[PDB]
Amino acid sequence: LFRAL
Amino acid sequence: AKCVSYGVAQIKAPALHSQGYTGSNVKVAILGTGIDSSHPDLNVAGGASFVPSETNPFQDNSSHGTHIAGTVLAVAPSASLYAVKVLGADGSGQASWVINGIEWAIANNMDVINMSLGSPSGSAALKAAVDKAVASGVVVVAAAGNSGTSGSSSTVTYPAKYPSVIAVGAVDSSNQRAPFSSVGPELDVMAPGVSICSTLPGGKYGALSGTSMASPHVAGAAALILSKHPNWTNTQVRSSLENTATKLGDSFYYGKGLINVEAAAQ
Ligand code: NA
Ligand code: NA
Repeated sequence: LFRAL
Repeated sequence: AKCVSYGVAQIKAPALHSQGYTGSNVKVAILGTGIDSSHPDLNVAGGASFVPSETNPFQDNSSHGTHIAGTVLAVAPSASLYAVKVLGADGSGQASWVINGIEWAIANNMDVINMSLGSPSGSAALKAAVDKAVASGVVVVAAAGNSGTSGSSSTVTYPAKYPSVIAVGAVDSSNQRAPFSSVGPELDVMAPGVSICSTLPGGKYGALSGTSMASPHVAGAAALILSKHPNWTNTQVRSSLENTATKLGDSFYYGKGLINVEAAAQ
């Protein structure tokens, strides 16, 4: 998944 | 911006503001959790959601998109914000959603894309999307990652890890690398990313930390640059930012160093 950094 | 943050001054944005440049007529796409368009200090010009469980891009049930949007405006008060929802409230999203948001941004003639998001893996399709955006003239900026260090290994996340994307790491108010900020030869520049005060959903304000916070400083800086030099290509904007950065140390940790928008926009 992509995730907010 | 109604919440005072040191980061705006650290990157030398007030110098552009004093020259009369505030990022007017620059379309910035904020790819993330949405933007709370009801916030009194944020105007959102358009947008789209690609998160099937969260269909409204003009709300933000995470807080991060709203915060990021605010930082872009703190740096470039006249920029036009677009809310492109590719992550849900828990900060997570599917690869394909991100790609959809990038495609949307290209099709809608965005000038700048900000991606405060990352994964340890990307995809050939994601690479193609960002490379297409760059070929189309878009300035493409991403947070470098919050994966700290891993010895000699790069810890830069995708999409920041792709060469066509500007990879932005985080420093604190003293220009020290934040302990969480990802590292590697793919880092390009640094910007403020520790305890940055900005807008939160529901008309609120507060400090957050992350490479997510550093990326919008650079996206906003790109808007300032484009306001002073609307004919510069994305290549020229990127070169301006990297070539005039304030060197901070070893490029594995700091890239070219801290952005200096005053110098970049000369
Ligand atoms: Na508003
Ligand atoms: Na990159």
